[PDB]
Amino acid sequence: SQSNRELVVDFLSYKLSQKGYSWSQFPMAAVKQALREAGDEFELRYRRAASDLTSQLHITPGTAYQSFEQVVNELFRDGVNWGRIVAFFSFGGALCVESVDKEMQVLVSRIASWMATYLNDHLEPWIQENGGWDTFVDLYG
Repeated sequence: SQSNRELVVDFLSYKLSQKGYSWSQFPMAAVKQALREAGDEFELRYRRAASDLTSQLHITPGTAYQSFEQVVNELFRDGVNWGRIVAFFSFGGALCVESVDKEMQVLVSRIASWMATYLNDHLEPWIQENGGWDTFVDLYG
């Protein structure tokens, strides 16, 4: 999915805009907006993270996909559900914001790619089995 890709960029742009940073490096609309409020709702409710997750990752430009993958896997240690996909997306957002705080802005489009790879590979199967983003919208939107 180029579609999945678009979700990722839209989510991460939203978070970057929201938190006072640039987003320059860059039904659908209903999915997008539902995911936008879902992360906000998950971040307010938690403040839990990222945790030793971003902690666990300490991203640099020498970081490769596989390390990202290894960390994000801890989220899905009990398999997938809608909440953990919310957290996966909020996770990506936090990692973009840290990247920019460390003056590592190049990473932002990289992190976006990883997220889209990880999504399309490990998450799309479960998502498709449980009703697609339609259901995500029935439950969140």
